[PDB]
Amino acid sequence: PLGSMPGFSQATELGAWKELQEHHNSLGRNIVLKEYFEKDPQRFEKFSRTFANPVDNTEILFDFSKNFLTEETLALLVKLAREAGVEELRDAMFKGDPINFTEDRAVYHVALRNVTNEPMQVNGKSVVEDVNSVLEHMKEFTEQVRSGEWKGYTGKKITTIINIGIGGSDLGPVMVTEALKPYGAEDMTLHFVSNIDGSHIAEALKHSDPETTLFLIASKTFTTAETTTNANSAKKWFLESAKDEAHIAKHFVALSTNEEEVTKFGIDKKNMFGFASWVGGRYSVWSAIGLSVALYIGFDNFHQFLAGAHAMDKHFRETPLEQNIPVLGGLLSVWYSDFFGAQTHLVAPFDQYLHRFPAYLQQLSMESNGKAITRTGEYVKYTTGPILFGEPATNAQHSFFQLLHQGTKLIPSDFIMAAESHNPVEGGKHQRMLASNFLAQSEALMVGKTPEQVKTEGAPDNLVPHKTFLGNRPTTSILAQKITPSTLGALIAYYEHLTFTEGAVWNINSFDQWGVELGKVLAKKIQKELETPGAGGDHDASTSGLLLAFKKKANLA
Amino acid sequence: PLGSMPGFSQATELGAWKELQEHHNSLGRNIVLKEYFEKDPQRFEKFSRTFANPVDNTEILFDFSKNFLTEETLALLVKLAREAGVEELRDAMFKGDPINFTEDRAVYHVALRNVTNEPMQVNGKSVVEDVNSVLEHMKEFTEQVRSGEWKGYTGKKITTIINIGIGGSDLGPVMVTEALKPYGAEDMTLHFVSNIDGSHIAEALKHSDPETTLFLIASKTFTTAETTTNANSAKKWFLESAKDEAHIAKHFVALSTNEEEVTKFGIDKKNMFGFASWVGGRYSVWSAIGLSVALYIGFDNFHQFLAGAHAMDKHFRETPLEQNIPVLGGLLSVWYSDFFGAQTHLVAPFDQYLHRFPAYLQQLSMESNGKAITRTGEYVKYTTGPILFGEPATNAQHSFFQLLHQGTKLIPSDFIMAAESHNPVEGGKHQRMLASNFLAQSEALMVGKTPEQVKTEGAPDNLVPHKTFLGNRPTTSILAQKITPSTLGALIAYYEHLTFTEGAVWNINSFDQWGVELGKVLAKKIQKELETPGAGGDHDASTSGLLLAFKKKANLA
Ligand SMILES: [Cl-]
Ligand SMILES: [Cl-]
Ligand SMILES: [Cl-]
Ligand SMILES: [Cl-]
Ligand code: NA
Ligand code: NA
Ligand code: NA
Ligand code: NA
Ligand code: NA
Ligand code: NA
Ligand code: NA
Ligand code: NA
Repeated sequence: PLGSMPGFSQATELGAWKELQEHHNSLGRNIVLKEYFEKDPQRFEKFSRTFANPVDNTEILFDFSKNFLTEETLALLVKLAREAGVEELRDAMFKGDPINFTEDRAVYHVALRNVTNEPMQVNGKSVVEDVNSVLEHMKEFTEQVRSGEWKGYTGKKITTIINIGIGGSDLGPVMVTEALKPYGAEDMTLHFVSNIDGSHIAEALKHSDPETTLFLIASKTFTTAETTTNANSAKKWFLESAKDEAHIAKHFVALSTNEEEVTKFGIDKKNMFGFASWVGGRYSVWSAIGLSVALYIGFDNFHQFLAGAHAMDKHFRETPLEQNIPVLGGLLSVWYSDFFGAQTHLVAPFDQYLHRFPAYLQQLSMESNGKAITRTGEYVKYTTGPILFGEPATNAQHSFFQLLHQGTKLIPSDFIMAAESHNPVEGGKHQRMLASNFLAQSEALMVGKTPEQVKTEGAPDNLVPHKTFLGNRPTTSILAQKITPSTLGALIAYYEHLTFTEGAVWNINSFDQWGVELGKVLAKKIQKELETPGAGGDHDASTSGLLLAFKKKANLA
Repeated sequence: PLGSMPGFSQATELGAWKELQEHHNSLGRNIVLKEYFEKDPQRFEKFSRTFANPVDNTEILFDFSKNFLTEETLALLVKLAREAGVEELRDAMFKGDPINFTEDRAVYHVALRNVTNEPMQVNGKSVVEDVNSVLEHMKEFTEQVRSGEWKGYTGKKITTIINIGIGGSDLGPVMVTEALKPYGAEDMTLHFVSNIDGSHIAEALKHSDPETTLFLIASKTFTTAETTTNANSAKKWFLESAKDEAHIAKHFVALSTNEEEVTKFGIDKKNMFGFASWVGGRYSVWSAIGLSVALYIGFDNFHQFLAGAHAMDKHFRETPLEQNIPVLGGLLSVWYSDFFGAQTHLVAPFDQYLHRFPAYLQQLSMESNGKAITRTGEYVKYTTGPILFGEPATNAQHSFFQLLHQGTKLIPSDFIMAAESHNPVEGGKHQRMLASNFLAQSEALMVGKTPEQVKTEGAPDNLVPHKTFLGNRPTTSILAQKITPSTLGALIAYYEHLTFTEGAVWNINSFDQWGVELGKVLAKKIQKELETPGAGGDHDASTSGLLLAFKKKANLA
């Protein structure tokens, strides 16, 4: 049950951290990328890494060489990882130890994709059979729905899937079905309802037929406020057509473990797909929460998605730190965040199907590492998780890359592309152009354009500063073969273990989220006040004034 | 033609800036919001502002009182605006002076929505008649398309609109049609194609019929690389069905002024909708670029959208700085950015239809103010535009508000809601819950939760730090009546003039974008290399290694 004291308290107390500060002061802050490339023709070989995807038998190239790194920098960052016990915490997580120390819970999303059925246990009880049982249930169900064997209450094939859930019950399913759309069933329409704002469920239902719509109600407790309200509104709409509550069981399933609330809702207990307490929402697309993915692309493709993550898990678990890809990604984030003062982290996929990949990573990263209390209960003496943001390129280029190239912020940036398109329009011309931007953007950010080059091209002398690009703006480039299910699984797992590495160095809990509870408590209180004539004055003057303005504009007593 | 020397060089040289630094050092950095509210029951009255929308006869409440502001702070920020000549530059912009000093161009998006036909001129020639001529053309065309008078080459009514364009030719149309969807034609499907990635045009065309699809090709020059390629791919698909190039003229129109390239493409010159050089892309949805909006919601609603922006223009132009709403928003951004070190700016609409509003603002803000050269040609001695980001709430709450509440960054935040929903599902329950989160999130971020409150609620003593909320996290709350076309127009114009105010104080050009050109030049070069056997070695070692890896994975010599 109880375990050891943490290995350290504050990251700033580790000797390697102090060495990194001295390294920054003397050298790191003076790194000029184009000078290092001029002087070291082997720089790309030194700081690139290749990951083999054994599922689709391809390779993903991770190029870190346009980052603020020397061989000495890398040595010190790996030293910091060792002093912070990154490998020990990682091994604890894979053993099923309760490394989520504020909730006394294991952290076992890695067990969800344990496709080789390696021994995995929590509390000295294997989890493998239970994980596999749910997956088999998911397989059977998706086969039934996709084949048309599962029929609506009037005997029709299901053609609309409507997922209802918040946060991690929504963002993964959205992003993965969008990313893997070429694998999706041609006759299937998916809606993802998540906001409590009634516009969301309304637009989803407006263009759906109760006779051919299947609802997935995603909530471990089946008492999540927003999801319960959306789920109830969906049921009301359904019954307005189906009338008999017995038909619910053909049109609603539950991604949940609260069998009492599920059956009370009207769902047959045989149609709950459970996921464990040690599955965090932002780490849950691999679990029953992925059922909408398996419905859309088929179970075999979902399993390949799992297996790609598993190949990345193996890389993370077995690779020495110097060559360990997610570990280097995490250490770079610490380096930029805590020694260069970068408050943000850009991720830009040169891939339109991945348009919701940055929003997914934003929850993974910021909800994990937006923390300030160490394992020892102290307030951190250094900044933790960045604001993670992005849009797909080339759209992002035409929106905000102006600031990336000529603004006054250091913005560590990850660019991601597949070498092959699922839609090679016009003899590959679109894809060659996409590729040219992927390659040129990192080049441009690194080399810039000197005032001398600018003037050489004929610029008015007094516009030269406006057209100068300082360069020396770092990037990481990730080149996959093709975005298949397994390659996507490996890419997500990269960012999961990057996020793990950050939190291990910072000595924070990447796996709780106590920071969401105050808003929920205060919202429920205010909701009762909105429902209560004359109430709403027990707040600060701003909240009271807004609440009153709202009551007046919305016609509430 | 030529005008005066700028009023100042570096913002840091203004006396009011120095006073703000002294104010920060002595007082501003010690502001604790909950203490100021405890001591000043009139704080909400002092620092809130009300904007009347005369188009839909409603009021929008702007509450700035949960910001790091005292009466003295406000006095000094307004003083800084006066020393930086914010009103003078604003008046110059409305006069049509060439305030875009690096391109010698006026900045006249305000003329696009000059619905009262006030006198407006550039270079001593009125622009009003030309603006109105295009709008009348837009009106006629949209009436023809929506009524079915405009028919495809087989005589069918147009049911699919496909907009093709990049950056400002895409983001506004997307965000506005999404935001105003309740006003959209029930039988109309819109696709917005922007990425050069062929997946974008492919998915749009997959589910479209050439006989009922109308293309809007949005590009001033009609030689924009990405847009031209997408437009050509669209035409190829069209002709594969229509065969006769003469049918192009019934299915392609141009938002452009290059009549030679447009007709060469096959578009009838009578179907170009022009917009002026003094319309910036990120300020262009008000122009011909808004044609997809007018098609979807009708011209009268588009004109109301214009008129709401016009009401905000009037407020910006006529209101003394102390009560001027966009000016206060801009000054707060400078205050947080340059004196508190905040690198980011969150905008979270509590409104799912506005889900693409943050991405629109991200271009408006970052492409405008991601700049480092003053009007006098010097490199700024202070940070300029933030990274602007966000997602709609409540989704955002479940994604990254953990970091907002308990992370280690100062994140100035704007929350936006309408008091009324277009979709008041379940007797307003969804909307009362949405409202409760809008109100509670700003409350929670301000008041936090002390260790004493935490322990009072029964938390384990050694979890108290993990469940503590420090509070004192500032927000701005914007409460509209309902998101109508005019209210949305006023909200965008708020952010346009906020962005104006920032750049005026920083002494940068909010209206150029020289920072996009290096990526374009280097991409075209690399594109030729990809098309050339044996070429691609003339780069730094990283770009060369990536280019080679790409050629190998993509089967290029
Ligand atoms: Cl080196
Ligand atoms: Cl800190
Ligand atoms: Cl005050
Ligand atoms: Cl700077
Ligand atoms: Na900037
Ligand atoms: Na650059
Ligand atoms: Na010139
Ligand atoms: Na695969
Ligand atoms: Na943080
Ligand atoms: Na808080
Ligand atoms: Na306990
Ligand atoms: Na209106």
